[PDB]
Amino acid sequence: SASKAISDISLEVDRLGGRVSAFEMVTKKGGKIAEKDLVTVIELLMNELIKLDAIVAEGDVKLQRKMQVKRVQNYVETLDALKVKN
Ligand SMILES: [Cl-]
Repeated sequence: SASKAISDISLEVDRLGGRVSAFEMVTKKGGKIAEKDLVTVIELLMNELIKLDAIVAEGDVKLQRKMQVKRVQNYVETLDALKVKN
């Protein structure tokens, strides 16, 4: 069930996105993020990217898969930018 299996990865991406948001706030408020934590989250996101680089769908479901892929790419992009700065 494509649509379902993606909405599932989507739930994990929601949670990982929350961690990204937490890292951003810490940084915004003058705090420091452990490099170890940045790598942990980036790598959990890459695992979701791998899971989504294998879900076959058609029609609007294919669009949902690409949207989740875009979400992950954006978060990794945000995390890479933070790592430079942490
Ligand atoms: Cl697809």
